Amino acid sequence: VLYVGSKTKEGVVHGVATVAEKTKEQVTNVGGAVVTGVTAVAQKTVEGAGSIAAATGFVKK
Amino acid sequence: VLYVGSKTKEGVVHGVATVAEKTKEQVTNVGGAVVTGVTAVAQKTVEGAGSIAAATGFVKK
Amino acid sequence: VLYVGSKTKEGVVHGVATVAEKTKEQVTNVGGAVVTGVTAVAQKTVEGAGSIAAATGFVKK
Amino acid sequence: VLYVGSKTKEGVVHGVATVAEKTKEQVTNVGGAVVTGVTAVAQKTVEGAGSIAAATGFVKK
Amino acid sequence: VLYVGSKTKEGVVHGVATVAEKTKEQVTNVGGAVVTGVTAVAQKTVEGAGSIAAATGFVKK
Amino acid sequence: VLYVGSKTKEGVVHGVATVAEKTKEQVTNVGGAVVTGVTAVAQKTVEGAGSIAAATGFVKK
Ligand SMILES: Cc1cc2nc(/C=C/c3ccc(O)c(Br)c3)sc2cc1N(C)CCOCCF
Ligand SMILES: Cc1cc2nc(/C=C/c3ccc(O)c(Br)c3)sc2cc1N(C)CCOCCF
Repeated sequence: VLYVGSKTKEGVVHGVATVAEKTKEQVTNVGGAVVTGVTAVAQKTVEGAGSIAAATGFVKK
Repeated sequence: VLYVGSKTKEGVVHGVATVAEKTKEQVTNVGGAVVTGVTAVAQKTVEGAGSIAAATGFVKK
Repeated sequence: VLYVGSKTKEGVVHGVATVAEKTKEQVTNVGGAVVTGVTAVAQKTVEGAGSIAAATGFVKK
Repeated sequence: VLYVGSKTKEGVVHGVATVAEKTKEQVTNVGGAVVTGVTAVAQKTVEGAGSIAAATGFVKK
Repeated sequence: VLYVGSKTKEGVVHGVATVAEKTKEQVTNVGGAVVTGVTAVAQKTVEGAGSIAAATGFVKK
Repeated sequence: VLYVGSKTKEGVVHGVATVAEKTKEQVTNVGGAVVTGVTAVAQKTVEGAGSIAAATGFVKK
């Protein structure tokens, strides 16, 4: 019934330096799911599912 | 019934420096889902699902 | 019943520097979904689903 | 007496991403020399001295 | 009397990502030389002295 | 009398990622030389002295 927060950080990404030197990147997808190259991502979810890099193949019935 | 927040950060990305030197990038998708190259992303969701880089193959019935 | 927020940040991206030197980028999609190259994105959602880079293959019935 | 150069690079800076988040920067100089904050600099000198960030105090006689 | 160079690199800086989060930077110089914060610098010198970040106090006589 | 160089690199810096989180940096110089914070520097010198980060106190006579 009383929250007192100072300099609070929830779901934060800071101070990031990345270098990527690639000569050839290739992705070949046939019918499925592919998630590649996710960087510097942050989030906060209240009463819900929280996903960042989720690959689901498929949903058959 | 009483929140007192000072300098609060929820779902934040800051201070990011990225370099990408690629000679050839190629994506070939046939019927599925592909998510590539997601950087410096932030969000906040209240009573809902929160997804950033989600690839779902398909939904068959 | 009483919120007192000072310098609050929710779903924020700041201070970002990116360089991309590519010689050839190619995407070939046949019937599916492709999401490539998402950077410096931020949002906030209240009572709803929040998606940033979501590729869904298809919805069959 | 014969040079054949292809894709030659001399004194080159490329593909650089920098971020600087400072709250207070202060310089106080009394009688001398100060060089601060030099980034992404390139040069080429033929028959001459080549200096980038040189601070000389003074020259007395 | 015959040079054949292909994809030659002399004095080159590439693919660099830097982040600097400082709260307070302060320089106080009284009579001397100060060189601070030199990044991503490249050069080439032929028949000459080559200096990047040189601080000389002073030259008395 | 015959040089044949392919993909030659002399004095090169590449693929560098640095992060510096400092709360307080302070330099106090009285009469001398100070060189601080040199990163990602490259050079090539022919018939000459090559110095990167040189601090000389002073030259008295
Ligand atoms: C959207 C929202 C956001 C939100 N953020 C808060 C405090 C963060 C904090 C509080 C205290 C602290 O000390 C610190 Br640090 C941080 S309360 C709050 C309430 C709400 N709503 C109105 C919910 C309505 O639901 C919609 C129905 F579907
Ligand atoms: C400036 C210069 C630069 C230079 N760079 C060369 C080859 C690099 C290389 C050669 C062969 C290789 O296989 C490779 Br890898 C790399 S020759 C050359 C000659 C000269 N001059 C004209 C000298 C004139 O002097 C001025 C008098 F003060």
